[PDB]
Amino acid sequence: SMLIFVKTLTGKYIELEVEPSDTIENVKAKIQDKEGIPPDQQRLAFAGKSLEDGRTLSDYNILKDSKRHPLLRLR
Amino acid sequence: FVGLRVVAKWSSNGYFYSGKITRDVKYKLLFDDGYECDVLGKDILLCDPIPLDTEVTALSEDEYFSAGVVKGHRKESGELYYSIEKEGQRKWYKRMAVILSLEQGNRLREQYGLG
Repeated sequence: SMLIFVKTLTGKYIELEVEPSDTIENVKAKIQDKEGIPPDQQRLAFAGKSLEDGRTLSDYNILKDSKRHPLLRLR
Repeated sequence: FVGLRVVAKWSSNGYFYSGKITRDVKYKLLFDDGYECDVLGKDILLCDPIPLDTEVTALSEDEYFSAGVVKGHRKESGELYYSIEKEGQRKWYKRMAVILSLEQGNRLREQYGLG
């Protein structure tokens, strides 16, 4: 597992555990599960880069070591 | 405790986030992240600012949270900045970029925990 954070457009922080093999779709589903935001309406970005459907987190070089927890932002 | 600044978690194994007590009911908390929420006093640390040498988690400019140690405080325009050291390097962080892990908050409960 690895910890990531997600900031909503409400400004609220969410915490998720993910695997580097998780796809963007899986993440949006977790956001839906925790916040009730439809996948279809979530535009996830990391450091201003849009995260596209059917890639993994590892495809974007988001996930480093366990000590560093990336903040994804909804836009 | 109303009007007081606080760091508090809202989930059993979550992080502690900075906010304000808006009402005693559990306590009604407005988090600096804008989320409003009634949280147990058990989960509220009444420290403000987070004291020197506390181990915290802070959002770096590269959009990673990671652990560091509070080394200083600065209050400008009413806003609080923390100087936080990470592997020997110090940077300044806005209050809302500094949170506590469950373990990091647990270490403050005895001294600062509400109750």
